[PDB]
Amino acid sequence: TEDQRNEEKAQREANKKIEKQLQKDKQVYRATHRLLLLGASGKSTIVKQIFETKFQVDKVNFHMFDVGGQRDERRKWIQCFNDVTAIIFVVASSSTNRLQEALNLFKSIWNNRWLRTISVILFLNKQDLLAEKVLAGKIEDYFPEFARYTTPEDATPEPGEDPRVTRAKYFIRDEFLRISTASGDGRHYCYPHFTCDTENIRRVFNDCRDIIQRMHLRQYELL
Amino acid sequence: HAEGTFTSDVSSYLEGQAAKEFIAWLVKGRG
Amino acid sequence: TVSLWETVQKWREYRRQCQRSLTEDPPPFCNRTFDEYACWPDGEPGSFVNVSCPWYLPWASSVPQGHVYRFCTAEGLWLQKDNSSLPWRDLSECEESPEEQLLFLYIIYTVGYALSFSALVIASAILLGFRHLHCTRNYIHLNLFASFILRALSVFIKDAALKWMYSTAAQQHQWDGLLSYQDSLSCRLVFLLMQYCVAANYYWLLVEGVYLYTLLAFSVFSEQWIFRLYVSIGWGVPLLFVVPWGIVKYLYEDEGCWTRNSNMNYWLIIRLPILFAIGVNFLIFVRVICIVVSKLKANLDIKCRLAKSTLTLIPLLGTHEVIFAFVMDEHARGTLRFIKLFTELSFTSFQGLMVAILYCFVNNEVQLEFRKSWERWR
Amino acid sequence: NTASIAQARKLVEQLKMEANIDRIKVSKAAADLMAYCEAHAKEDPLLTPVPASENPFRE
Amino acid sequence: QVQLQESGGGLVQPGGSLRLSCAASGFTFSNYKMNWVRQAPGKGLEWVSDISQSGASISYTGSVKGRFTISRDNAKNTLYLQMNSLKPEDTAVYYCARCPAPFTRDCFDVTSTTYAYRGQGTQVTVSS
Amino acid sequence: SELDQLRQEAEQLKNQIRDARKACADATLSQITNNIDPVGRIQMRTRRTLRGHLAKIYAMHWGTDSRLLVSASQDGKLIIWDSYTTNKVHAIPLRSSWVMTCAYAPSGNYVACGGLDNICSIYNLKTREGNVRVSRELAGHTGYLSCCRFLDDNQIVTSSGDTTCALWDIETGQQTTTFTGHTGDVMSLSLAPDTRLFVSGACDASAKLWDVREGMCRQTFTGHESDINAICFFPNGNAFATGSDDATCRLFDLRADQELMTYSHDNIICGITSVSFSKSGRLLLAGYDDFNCNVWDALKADRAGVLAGHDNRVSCLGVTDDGMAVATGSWDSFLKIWN
Ligand SMILES: COc1ccc(Cl)c([C@@H](C)n2cnc3ccc(-c4ccccc4[C@H]4CCCCN4)cc32)c1Cl
Repeated sequence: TEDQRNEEKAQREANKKIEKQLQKDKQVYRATHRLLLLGASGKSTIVKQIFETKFQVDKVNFHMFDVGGQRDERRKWIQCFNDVTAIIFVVASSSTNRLQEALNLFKSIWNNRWLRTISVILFLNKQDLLAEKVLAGKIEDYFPEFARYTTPEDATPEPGEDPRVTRAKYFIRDEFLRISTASGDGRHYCYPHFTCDTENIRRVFNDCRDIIQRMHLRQYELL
Repeated sequence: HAEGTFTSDVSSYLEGQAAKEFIAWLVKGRG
Repeated sequence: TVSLWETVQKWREYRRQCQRSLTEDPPPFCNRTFDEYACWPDGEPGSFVNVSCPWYLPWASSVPQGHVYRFCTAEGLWLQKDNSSLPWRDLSECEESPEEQLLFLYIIYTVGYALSFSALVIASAILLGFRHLHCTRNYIHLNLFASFILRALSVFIKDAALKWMYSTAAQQHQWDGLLSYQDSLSCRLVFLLMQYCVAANYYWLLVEGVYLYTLLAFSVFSEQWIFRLYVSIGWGVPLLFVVPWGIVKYLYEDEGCWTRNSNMNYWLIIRLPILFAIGVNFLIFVRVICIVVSKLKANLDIKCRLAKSTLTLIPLLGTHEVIFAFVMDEHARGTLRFIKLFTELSFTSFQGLMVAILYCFVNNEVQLEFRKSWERWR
Repeated sequence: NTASIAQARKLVEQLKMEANIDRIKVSKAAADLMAYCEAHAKEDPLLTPVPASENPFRE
Repeated sequence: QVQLQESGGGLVQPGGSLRLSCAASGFTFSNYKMNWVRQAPGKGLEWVSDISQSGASISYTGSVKGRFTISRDNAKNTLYLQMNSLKPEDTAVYYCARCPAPFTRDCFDVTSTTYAYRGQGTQVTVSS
Repeated sequence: SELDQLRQEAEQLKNQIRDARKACADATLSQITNNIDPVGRIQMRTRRTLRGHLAKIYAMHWGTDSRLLVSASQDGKLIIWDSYTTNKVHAIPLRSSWVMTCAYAPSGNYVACGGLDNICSIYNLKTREGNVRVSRELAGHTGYLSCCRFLDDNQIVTSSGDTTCALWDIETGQQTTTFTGHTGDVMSLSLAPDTRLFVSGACDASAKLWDVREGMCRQTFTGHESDINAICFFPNGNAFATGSDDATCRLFDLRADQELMTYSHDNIICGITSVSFSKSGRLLLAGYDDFNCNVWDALKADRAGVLAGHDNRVSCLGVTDDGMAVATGSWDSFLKIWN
């Protein structure tokens, strides 16, 4: 058996070529922060500073994946996003009852047994439309506890914004926070934000940096 | 560091005790 | 202070001049003899012939004005208590505290190193033979565990060497293997190995501290290059400053089995890179507790969580060293030296056991791995 | 519901096509599967323990 | 076969009361958390209520807080929804969608009228 | 007064379908299998634990030589492994990193795959110009792909997440025929051993027996109660057992046209993700989400064996075409070989 051993040697040479290519791909995979975007397009000002988006912030390369070309029964493809770092959950916060179904989708993302280790960056667009919506009189018809949810003491509002606007704003912020604190062991945390135009990717980069740091501190058992 | 400091101290003290025992061996006769 | 090698070479030089005086003196009584302590030539009979105290004693600077007298009678030999070859030897003029202390802190740090050797070989067996834990972090912790094993084993070798030198070659009476073991190389290799294992443990505490910081701080870093870099920092830089200690301890101050360190800058060249590692481990300690406070004061009690974080993060960095860092030799002379030695040797001898508890045994990942191996070994 | 009546129609024709087929007795199909597993029983390297010589996985 | 037959509702003056029910056959009812969804004419399917596997962890949408109440019985393999203090916003097609897995706490059934584990629907029209 | 008429007529159609299923159902398989002997405690341990993947393995298919096996990951790699010498043969970097299926052709000259990119990519392995490259891409679906299978060297059949299976011809590049009729995400296919008709398990708790010749749903099986994740035809072609999120396997048959067997214990609460048979058809291998893989007696519904092993869940399972090995591919980036 001579050609057997020569074929095995050629196969081992192919093994070493593929193994060094896969360790190079490990070094480009384990440092690529990827993130699922699942909110009603709008990412054209996030890419420019059809499904995926390979961009980069401060020598850290992000891989955004938009899921606009799927059906809305999400329960079978959203189980593919386990090694993803963050979920940019975009809420068009004003326009029906879009908000309660957005809360239900967030609760379902939160309590899924294969997504209970990954965390949710939470963007809330159309806050000016919510400003003229609360100044018109309609979240009080949808949410009753909004009638007695006092404005929190740790508020960091816009200076000059109307108090009912910030009232509804931090109300729905703490409602997402009630969903993201009512069922969790500290494995993953919701990171709410409010926007819309500016450097949203700075919030994305800071929050993904915080996700990676909290994960490293959880695996040293410091947190 | 600190284990070398202890080793220095115990070596100096035990060497002094060993020299004392050496002269105690020389004072008894055959040494 | 005064070395046993110096005492025995001074005694041999004194014996050489004594034998150059005993058979090169003019004869005149007592016989010119030598009782291995003082030279006794022929003297006057019937008198207390008082020769000087022989000046090869360590206490020659205390009483250089004494004398040893022998009752040189008219028989050629002195008096005695009974029939014996010994003459009358007055030794009242030529005659002459940390014993429990050093032995106390010895048995404390050797029970610490025995328990850490057992706990560390068990924790290294756990991190090797489980095949799921083999990340880069457990490779760093495993080489740290190897450094603790090498430190405790080299300290065991050192203490066996000091017992063979100054204990069982003292109550036994060879003095031909002891003072030649001073001039041997097994001595110098044992104490060089002690210095290398201690500096290797301190730089592996620094390597895992700077590894924890380069996880928490730096953005993107090539993993498999930086692990070989960290192994070369952990096991290659303590070589790089123990070998200068070894060459200046072979050239400049060799006598004394490389453990006397009577010149203190020759010890300070091994003490300062340790102080540098302990300094930047305290900096990394402040940075990691700053990061954990920055996480806990944004997670919408914290004192119990931060207390367990600090008491979990102390022993892998070893920042208890920082409480006794700038106080060192040549300054700590009183019982402050004892408090320094007791605290540092006790807590570093149990730092092994405490990292092998906090980073293999009560670790949640290893406990769930043991639960998995339990309920699949059924 | 003008979109939904079309899928209702094709579901009706699907059910009436799938309804009028032959269905043999379940005991016969179970005996067929049992005789198939009994026929090819010795040709199965998973249930029969194949010794280390002729299975090319046992190192 | 997972089948969900709902019954109840009709023409009721706003302010009264009403009751929906649905029998659920084809599965172990004691293992699925259950929902109630509605389709308003001119809108999409919007969620109304959830209940857990046992029946303890109940949740409502915000528009029906205090007004409606759901209650499951695995011994009868059915679920009831009481509409107390009916409103003119409740004129909708009613659905009792289940959630597709045992012993889970998540649901993905507020879809655009394409879900398999959902009932046929009861029109509840609110007029004079 | 029109739509309700034909839907209650469809309810009556379902009623006589259920009456025909009950009237021809004299004896279940579990009460006429008690005369045959069980297979005892079956030990299988890891022969080769092949380690190449950076992320979770989501699919796998053995070759018909029972030597090579494709493994696809959400890494974005599709690496073709030689199972005996535990080493690699190819490494194809994919176009979209999220792939959910892969299929080694029975000839061996192609490897298809597909994922959330909605495109079945068919790579050639026998190019005269050396390196592997995409021989064909197929883009006609509106949802993702869950399982693609080669009928022959010439035409693929794909299962999508928009309620459609599809027979595609690779040389032409478009859908030869479609297969509509499901209402949920179609999650797995299974070709018959004569490759004339495929079974499709979907997210409507049903499994449809299609046929590739004229392209119609000829049978429909509603015996499950949750989303069906995987499916595999019985090695003769008259039956198939399939598994779903309700933590059970159910064995159906294509001629008696009902459920024959239910595979579930009280410890079995995690919804399963892969089924396969042995070559004899006696061992229903089934990989789950409690990180193990049960080895069911496919005639007596016992746990004959339990494959321990993997650290995360499995997501694909495949038995060789000579019956020699059971490869389980998982989310701990390894796929192990059992024997
Ligand atoms: C005699 O010389 C020493 C004196 C003090 C110390 Cl602290 C040491 C250290 C450097 N040492 C190294 N190996 C040692 C082994 C044992 C002990 C030890 C511990 C408890 C009780 C008694 C002992 C000693 C007392 C003398 C007889 C042998 N057993 C001490 C050892 C030495 Cl040698």
